[PDB]
Amino acid sequence: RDRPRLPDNYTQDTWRKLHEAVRAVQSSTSIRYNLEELYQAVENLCSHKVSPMLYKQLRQACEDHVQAQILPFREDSLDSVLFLKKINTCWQDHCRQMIMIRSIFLFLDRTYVLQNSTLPSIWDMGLELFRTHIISDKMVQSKTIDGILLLIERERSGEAVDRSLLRSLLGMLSDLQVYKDSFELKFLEETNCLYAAEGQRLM
Amino acid sequence: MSYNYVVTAQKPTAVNGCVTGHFTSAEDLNLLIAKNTRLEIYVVTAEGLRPVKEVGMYGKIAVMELFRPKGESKDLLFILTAKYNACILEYKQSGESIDIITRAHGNVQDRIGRPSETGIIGIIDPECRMIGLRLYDGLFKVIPLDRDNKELKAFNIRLEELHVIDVKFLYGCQAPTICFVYQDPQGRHVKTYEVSLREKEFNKGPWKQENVEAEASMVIAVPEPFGGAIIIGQESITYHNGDKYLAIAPPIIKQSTIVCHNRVDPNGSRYLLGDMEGRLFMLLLEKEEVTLKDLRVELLGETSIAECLTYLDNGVVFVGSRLGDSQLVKLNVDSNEQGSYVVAMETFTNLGPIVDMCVVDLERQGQGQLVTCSGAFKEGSLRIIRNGIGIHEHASIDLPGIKGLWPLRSDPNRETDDTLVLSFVGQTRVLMLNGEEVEETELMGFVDDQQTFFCGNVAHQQLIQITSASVRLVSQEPKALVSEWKEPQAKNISVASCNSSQVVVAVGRALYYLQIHPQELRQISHTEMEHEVACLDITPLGDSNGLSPLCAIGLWTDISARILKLPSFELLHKEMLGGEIIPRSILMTTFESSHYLLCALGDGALFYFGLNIETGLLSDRKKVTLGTQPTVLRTFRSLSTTNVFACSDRPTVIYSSNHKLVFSNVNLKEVNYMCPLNSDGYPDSLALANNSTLTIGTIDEIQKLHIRTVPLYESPRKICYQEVSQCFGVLSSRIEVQGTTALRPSASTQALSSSVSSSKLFSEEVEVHNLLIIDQHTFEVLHAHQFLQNEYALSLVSCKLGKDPNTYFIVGTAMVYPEEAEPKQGRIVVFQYSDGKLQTVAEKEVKGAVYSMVEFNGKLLASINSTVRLYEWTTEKELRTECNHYNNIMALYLKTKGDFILVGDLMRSVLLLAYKPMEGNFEEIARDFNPNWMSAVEILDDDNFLGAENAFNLFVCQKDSDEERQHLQEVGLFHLGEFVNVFCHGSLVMPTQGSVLFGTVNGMIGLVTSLSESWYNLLLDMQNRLNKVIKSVGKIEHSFWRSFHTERKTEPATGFIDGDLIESFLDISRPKMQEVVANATADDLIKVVEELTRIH
Repeated sequence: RDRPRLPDNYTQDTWRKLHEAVRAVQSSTSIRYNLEELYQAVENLCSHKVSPMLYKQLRQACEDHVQAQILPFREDSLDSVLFLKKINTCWQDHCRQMIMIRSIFLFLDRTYVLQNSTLPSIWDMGLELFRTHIISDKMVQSKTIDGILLLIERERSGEAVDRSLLRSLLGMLSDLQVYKDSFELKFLEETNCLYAAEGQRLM
Repeated sequence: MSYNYVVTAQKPTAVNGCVTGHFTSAEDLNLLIAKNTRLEIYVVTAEGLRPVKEVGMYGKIAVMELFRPKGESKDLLFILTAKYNACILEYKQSGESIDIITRAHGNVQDRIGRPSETGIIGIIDPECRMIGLRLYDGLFKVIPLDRDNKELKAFNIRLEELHVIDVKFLYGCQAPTICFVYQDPQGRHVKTYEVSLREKEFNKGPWKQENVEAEASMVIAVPEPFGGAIIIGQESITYHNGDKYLAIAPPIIKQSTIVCHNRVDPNGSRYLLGDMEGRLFMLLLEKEEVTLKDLRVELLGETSIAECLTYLDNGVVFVGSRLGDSQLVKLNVDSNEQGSYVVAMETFTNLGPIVDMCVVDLERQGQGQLVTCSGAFKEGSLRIIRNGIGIHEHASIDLPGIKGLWPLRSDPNRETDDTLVLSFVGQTRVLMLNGEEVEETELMGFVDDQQTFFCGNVAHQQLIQITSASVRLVSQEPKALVSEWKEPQAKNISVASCNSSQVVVAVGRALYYLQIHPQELRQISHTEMEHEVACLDITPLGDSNGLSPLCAIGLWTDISARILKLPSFELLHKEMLGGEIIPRSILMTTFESSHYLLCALGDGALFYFGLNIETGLLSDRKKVTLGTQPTVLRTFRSLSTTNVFACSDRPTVIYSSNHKLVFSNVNLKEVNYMCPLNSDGYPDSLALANNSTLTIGTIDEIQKLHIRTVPLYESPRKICYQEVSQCFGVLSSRIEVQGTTALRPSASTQALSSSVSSSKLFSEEVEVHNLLIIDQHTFEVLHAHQFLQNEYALSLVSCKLGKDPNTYFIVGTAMVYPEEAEPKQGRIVVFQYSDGKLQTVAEKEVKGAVYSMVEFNGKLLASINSTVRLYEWTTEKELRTECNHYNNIMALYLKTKGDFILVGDLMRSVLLLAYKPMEGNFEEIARDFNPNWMSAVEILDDDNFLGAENAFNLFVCQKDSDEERQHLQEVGLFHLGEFVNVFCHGSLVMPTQGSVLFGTVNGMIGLVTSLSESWYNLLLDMQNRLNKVIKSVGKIEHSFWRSFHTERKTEPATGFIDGDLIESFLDISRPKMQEVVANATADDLIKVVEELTRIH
């Protein structure tokens, strides 16, 4: 009764589909699956002992996409009007593609990542990649802090700049620990000196 | 008088003692396991352990040792109870019937005596000439066996040494010779005495007293070839046979103390040694031709923290743990490439020391669900307990990676589905399932080359199979396909759906409607949606014509379980859900009333709706979280109605009881897919697949508690549920050695985020304390806030204070320095968990340990060392004192009900305090002046106060009815035999009033509830009858066992009914019942006791 099947094609078409789906959702390259076929593919052609090297596969692919994001952000411009918009837009792009790969790799979560706490999440791996390669460890960090000190300080003298830009930037800061490790300090110290000048002036 | 009913919801799980031997037969190898009051007998099979008998002792089994008197065929069992009931038990199996006959029994409690520090020791002479019991300081009780007693008449020999650590009978001695380590001011020494049963006194031992290591705590009697003894201390292992003195100091045993041992061989060439860290050592005796040459210690590996360990055979070692799960490990000859030879075969659930617990209505049902801080240092964990359904695993076949299950009636005549279909990756494999037999035989018309999203029986006497490529409508009787439809672009179907009459299958972002006609497949409707299909359901329900009217859809990027009118594919409703996760299953069914829709997201959230047949508009949106894995929903029709099943990490049956939706648990590990099956050999059965095999079974009404385990790898101390935040706050404690280093990655060190206390207030191995915020769905550590250096978090409450709306985690701590015996410093820290972070909202330096905090009418009621003071939450968000109370030795436990505060003291035992708001100060209303050392306290009623003394007793105090009105009256007394750590109102279920759960050190979960006077009288009467009928194992009297017991008091039980004994009224045959029910009829009492069992 019931002679066994062959799993051979199942395993080897898989990796290529992984990295093209990565290649699809990153850069917003279009998909011929409507993503549900891909989700089912994740669900079927991932099993016991498949998932960890699969994680390696996907995280190196997305990792090199993240490090491809680097190069327009290692720069010498000093807009905080525009450079921080570029950062924010890259932030949004990153956000939508990491949420959407989770819309594909939620099987991975509800099998090994949500169902075993051994790894950074897709959230967490994505944030660490984005931070490490775009936000942290760069001139951008100092430049974005300086620029947002400009924006708020300009917005501390009258004018409104962009409530959305300040909100989104502060979101990036706090989630990447960049508003709770050491960059609260530039905010507070500029506040100290500026508001001291304000108070003893109009006093 | 109080009327209370105590019962065991979960029997004790902590293994306090285990022995091996030939108890059930001369050829059987038994593992006898003592869990506090339960004796569990197994047979050591070649694989695992086969339970044979589990008996309930009327006593805490303090000693448990197997011995074989001369001429006896098989081992007799000696048990000594904590109340000093001694008995010798023999196992007599008469065919099906199993008995434990008492070959002898007695009570060896001396009227007076200082119970020895190290605790009740019971040894048996290796030749079974006597049972030596060290119960009290300075005395050594001897129970002769050669004088064959039935009453166990025992005599004391005065032992000139008053602090005896451990004692053993030596081997190969013509006289019973004991060897014991005792502590005198000059150090620790090992001494031997010969026991004369004729002279009833000691004699000079074979080898004189010897001055041994300072921390010698273990004596190992070594069998005859070597003789002598092996004394284990902290830094050395030394061997004494009288002239030989081997001594080693293996550096590997210096890190932790060795607490249990077991002789692997019969000749004592190998011993296991378990330490308090969970390491397992092998102590080897190298013989020389026989004397003993040298000692070796080698580290085998790690296990659970062993209280007792026994070597069974073939490398199988039972590690019986009180602190963690007991284990059945294997000892490999070769190392595991990690240096360890220990390999866990099996794990036995142990709700370890339950130090705190809470009842949360998690999953938003009407069912309570315990979450307990179980276990200890390395074995700490959260256990989630709930009442769950179970079935039988009749038909199993191990096919990896099932992805499909459907019932097919291959015999066209019968309406039973005698054929089962399964899709795995890209093909379909069928099962004849003929009778109870299961083998794969092929039915024509279905393809072995394509995946199958669906197949099943359809109308016109036809079968249907929907594949990854195209649909196939087979005519059952005549032959294979005469109707096929396929996508015009030949795109693989990405999402499907089907019923007995019509078909609805999605092709990417567009959808196709087909309907069945006999030997034909007709397409009618089509639509082009915004985004890809996620899931469908078209099931006809209350159909009454032949075709469903409605459909539901989930879409990608616009996450919404929307509704469609079937003939037109048009939008009836579009309801968003949120999140980035595509819904993976959607279903509509009827639960007794109307069409509901059940849509779930990939993380176990699940929304139930009231669906109309005309508008089909979605309203009554409400959510329930079930599991973490993506889900799937398939119905089975029971006798009564449709009973929907959810398949994930936590399989859950879904159903409605009394028009109320219930979310029951199933007690199986995992289920990928399900399908009903009602074969000739299988009626109304289920067909449940996992990653490995296809499990098959039915549904059982009886409920077995389901225990989840969340390993914390560090000692949890407290736990409270913050509902508004969807989390548990857990006080954890981990041991660091060196500045400091964690000995292992604990749950605190592995949190998503973390923080450390930076406080301006206060300026070997240590305990670090953290506040763990744990997700109440995934039970992942969302956050871990470490507390100050040398700061012990003791108490923890979740509440909102004053008038502000934020719900706070409030931790009361103490500063612990070795230079002092009672902390002088501590603080109350207020945390708020929001946005995944734990901000410190307030602090308050108090001058003592904050042992307990209860939120008390908008105010914080803390108990600093001996003072109970009330704090108020000011508009500035800081704590400001309102009143104090000082008449306490140590306010250890606080409870609240209205304006009244019950204070459990370290040794003054209870105090009823009232906050008179009109004045703004406390008033001592009543007090219990008996010296009971509390372990926990609770408030049952306005005037009934449950208490637990550290002598394993329950008492209920009652405000009486002048200055004698300030005397609480102890109207309830009961010896539980368990150490209660926690009480809590709640029940694990959907005659009795109230319900108080309690968790104990042994792992018992019990239930106290109030009875009425009439039922209490009736149940007390039946209790006496059952005592007159039921016979206990060691012929112990139930009244004696439940009698309140303390070293300076002993009274009979009263106001408490042993619900265990009453519920035992069902497990006796009808003639015995009639013996019980001599003076209403029996069936009345069977109804009564059933209704009583309904509470847990």
